[PDB]
Amino acid sequence: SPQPLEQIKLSESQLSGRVGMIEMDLASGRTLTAWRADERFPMMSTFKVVLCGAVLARVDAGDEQLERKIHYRQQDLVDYSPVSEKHLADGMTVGELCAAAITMSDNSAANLLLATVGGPAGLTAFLRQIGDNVTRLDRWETELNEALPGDARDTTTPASMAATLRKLLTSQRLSARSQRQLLQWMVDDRVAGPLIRSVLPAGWFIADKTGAGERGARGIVALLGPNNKAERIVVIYLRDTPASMAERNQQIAGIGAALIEHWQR
Ligand SMILES: OC[C@H]1O[C@H](O[C@H]2[C@H](O)[C@@H](O)[C@H](OCCCCCCC3CCCCC3)O[C@@H]2CO)[C@H](O)[C@@H](O)[C@@H]1O
Ligand SMILES: *C(=O)CCN[C@@H](C(=O)O)[C@](C)(COC(=O)CCCCC(=O)O)S(=O)O
Repeated sequence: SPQPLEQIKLSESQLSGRVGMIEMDLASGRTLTAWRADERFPMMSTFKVVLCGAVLARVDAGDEQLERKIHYRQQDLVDYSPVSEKHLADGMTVGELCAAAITMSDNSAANLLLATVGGPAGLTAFLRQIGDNVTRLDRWETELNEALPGDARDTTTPASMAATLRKLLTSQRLSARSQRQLLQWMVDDRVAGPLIRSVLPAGWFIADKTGAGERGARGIVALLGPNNKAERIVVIYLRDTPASMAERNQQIAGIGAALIEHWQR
């Protein structure tokens, strides 16, 4: 592979799309690689990590319990509810809902959680409270990943998302247990985690949430590092490419390969 920046550029050439990318030390926030890092990209399902950060902030404040069982109706369900459609009779706990949203990208679970934090407006206000003045959620599942050209709704920037993830995982805004829980949900991703492990060299840690949307939108927020450590946050978003899902996956994996081959920077 070429250097990470060379590879990011190649990916834009080969996709005819914009790529946005931050590589950041998790412990310190040192920015290593930044490409279009202040440009907007649709969050798509990556917003689910931020969502559960807001849920955990409520748990810490004593305003929520991960144990609390939520009962819901079939008419409440939206497209893509692999876990939540199985629990119409018995409900799901708030913690189960976050696990389903993050690890399975269950959309009804995400909407159920979104209501508890005050909807898109409430989650945006939470972002503002933790010092993210850029990221915004405007819509519910499943309309939020429409990715219309020039539309600022439901967007983040690579720099904002990486900073926000670092705040939630490491900054003591969340309690120790909550930080540990958010991390474990990302480790437990079933959508992309096992697939990424299968192509990663032995010794590399991965935790992640992925997203996809219209007009080629694609993304991943991840923790990655050698020696089985979550050394760096890596945020990659793609937009406005007509490429197949497979090619968008391969290009993101290519940026990953470049990082792996040239890790010491
Ligand atoms: O010399 C470094 C390594 O080079 C190769 O590893 C390859 C691997 O065989 C391939 O499957 C992967 O593809 C990249 C897969 C990355 C998966 C997604 C990455 C995510 C992670 C975080 C967010 C951004 C994208 O590249 C590496 C580096 O060339 C060798 O196979 C391996 O033995 C060696 O240790
Ligand atoms: C989040 O990014 C959801 C993206 N797409 C879903 C949507 O609600 O629009 C749908 C329902 C597909 O969802 C999945 O296949 C579950 C994984 C989503 C994340 C990923 O692909 O990595 S729609 O068909 O686009």
